[PDB]
Amino acid sequence: AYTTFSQTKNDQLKEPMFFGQPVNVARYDQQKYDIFEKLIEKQLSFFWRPEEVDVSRDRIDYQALPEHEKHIFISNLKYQTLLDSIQGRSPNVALLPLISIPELETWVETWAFSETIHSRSYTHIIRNIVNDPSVVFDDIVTNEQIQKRAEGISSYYDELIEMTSYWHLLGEGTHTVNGKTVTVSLRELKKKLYLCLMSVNALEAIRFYVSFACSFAFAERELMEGNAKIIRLIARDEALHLTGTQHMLNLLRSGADDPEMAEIAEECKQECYDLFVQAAQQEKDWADYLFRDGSMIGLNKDILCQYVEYITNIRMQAVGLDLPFQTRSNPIPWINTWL
Amino acid sequence: AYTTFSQTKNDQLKEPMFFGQPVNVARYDQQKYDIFEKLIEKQLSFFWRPEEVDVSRDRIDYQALPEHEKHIFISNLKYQTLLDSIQGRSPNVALLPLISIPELETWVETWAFSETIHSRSYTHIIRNIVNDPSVVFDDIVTNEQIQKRAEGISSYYDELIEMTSYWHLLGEGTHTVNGKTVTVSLRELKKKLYLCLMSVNALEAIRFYVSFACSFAFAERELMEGNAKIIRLIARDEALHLTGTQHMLNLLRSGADDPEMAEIAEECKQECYDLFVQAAQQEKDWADYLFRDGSMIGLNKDILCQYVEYITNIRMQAVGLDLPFQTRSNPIPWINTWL
Ligand SMILES: [Fe+3]
Ligand SMILES: [Fe+3]
Ligand SMILES: [Fe+3]
Ligand SMILES: [Fe+3]
Repeated sequence: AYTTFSQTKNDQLKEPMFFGQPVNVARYDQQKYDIFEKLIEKQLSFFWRPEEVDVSRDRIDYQALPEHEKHIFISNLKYQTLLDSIQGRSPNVALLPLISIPELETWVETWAFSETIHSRSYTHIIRNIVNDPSVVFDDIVTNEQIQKRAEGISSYYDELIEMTSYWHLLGEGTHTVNGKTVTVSLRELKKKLYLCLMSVNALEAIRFYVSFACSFAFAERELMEGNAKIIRLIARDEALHLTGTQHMLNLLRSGADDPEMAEIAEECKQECYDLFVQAAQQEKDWADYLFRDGSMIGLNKDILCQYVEYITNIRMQAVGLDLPFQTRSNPIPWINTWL
Repeated sequence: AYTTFSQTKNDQLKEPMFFGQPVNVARYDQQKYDIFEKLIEKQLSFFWRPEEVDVSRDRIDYQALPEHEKHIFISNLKYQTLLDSIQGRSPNVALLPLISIPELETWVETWAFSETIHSRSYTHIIRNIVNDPSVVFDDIVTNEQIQKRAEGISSYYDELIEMTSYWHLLGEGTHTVNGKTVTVSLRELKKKLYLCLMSVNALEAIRFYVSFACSFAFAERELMEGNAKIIRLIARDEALHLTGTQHMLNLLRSGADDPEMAEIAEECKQECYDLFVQAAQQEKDWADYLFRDGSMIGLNKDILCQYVEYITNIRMQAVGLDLPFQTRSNPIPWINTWL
């Protein structure tokens, strides 16, 4: 069913965002949703290379950090690398096969490209602060606390792609596979898409900004400044990324794109809320691991958990969800200088 | 079977290029094949925006062209747009799911990103030379001569992806689907990959350079100079693209990556040769359409067909194939100024 160039001459302005006729001609003179066009332009205007940031000073800082402050910084840096390793590949393998409008197709691909620059910047930092980078990269796969968030986040992607395959190959209806019962449903497939986008919105808008705060806390003490300068560029990119998933969710929810999405977006509003909750608690439990051996000036388990609730409320309000925590003010306002 | 983050701690240096364990951690301190790393760096170093090229002068040239010279330029520009519309999305949807080494995964994604810039540049040109861009973009889908090359090139992609889905969901062996006989084979799946890469190598290394010559022929007469300046940047990118598919083919063929690929690369050497032949003839027949209503100073059906054979020999020699045409010198040496 899927084609890398659909031969039908369709009006791309009336196609839905997802599950419509796959995009054939890539044109940029017209947009159904002009937000994705200007996200492309903003992201292109922000193009930066990791190597233009001097991280050479961060080796001295890192060796001077006490062992627990090393553990805080390295554990936070490894989580960032795991996160954008998944964000490097997943938007292309998962969203691209489903897009039916050209402006969104290009943004998803530009979005994923920006994540490879983020991934390369993490290598740049690691190479310049530790003696053996292999130890860092290998722990990312074999860290018990890291594998928890890793397999949960990827499942929203994998379940979408595996069901994408059943749909492109069979279509709707109940099918038989070696005697097994396979019932492919379009509503169930787009149910897995909406949830996936909700998960990715929490990843970029909530989980990553927890790490930014941890990275800038070192910057506030005038430590790991090369690292912080890079995170400043990552953060400015992340703002575009969460904005994109925000409009995608709101447009599908409003029924203007797909009216069938409106009913599905309400039917799964509970599990969307519950997803953001589990993500927030997972980040709280992560702070217990970060400060397992102690804390540092400007950041501890308590202060960070307040920033989790603070940012979680904001992001959930922008996607039309109810707030799960007390409406409180910013516990670390110094972070706004870096954003 | 596919996962956006494989949880096994594997030595990414010993993984094959394709069909191995999917990449988990994205690291850039080490490379199995360092060619893909330096292709990433070169492509990043070439980053350019379509809008920094002044095409405003090309509207006057285009309106001054006689009707057949309009037809030559517009037909060539539409083919370029069709070509890079497919190259915008296909490398991500088709190759990325199969890559098992991080340096190749990122290059495929950077490669596809550069193609979106190419696609955006074609819109930039079209917007500035014609009154109604819709007529141009709509003909790309509904052009009898364009649909010929369109459905042929995409088939190498689509057949690979559709079989990718059967393999990730079932694995090797014979399966039953609603009573139908489905026999998934790993050798057959990687047979469709090698051929696909051969097709994409001809696309970028042979078909596109036929269009470059047509575009620079206007530049030689001092016409459509904004257009030509952009094609200069496209061409410099295309050289990296064909180089990447060249190493991918040679490495698989040599058996150093996958020894099983070596035997398959020889077993399908005939259909690889035949594929490059059909592509060359398709480009020749295209020149009959380009110069259907007449020719122009510096380029006609005869001269272009000589450049087809000339470039086809070179590209086939670099992928270890036999030469199908007479070994002759460059018929349009002025093109080297633009490359
Ligand atoms: Fe990122
Ligand atoms: Fe991001
Ligand atoms: Fe291109
Ligand atoms: Fe290319």
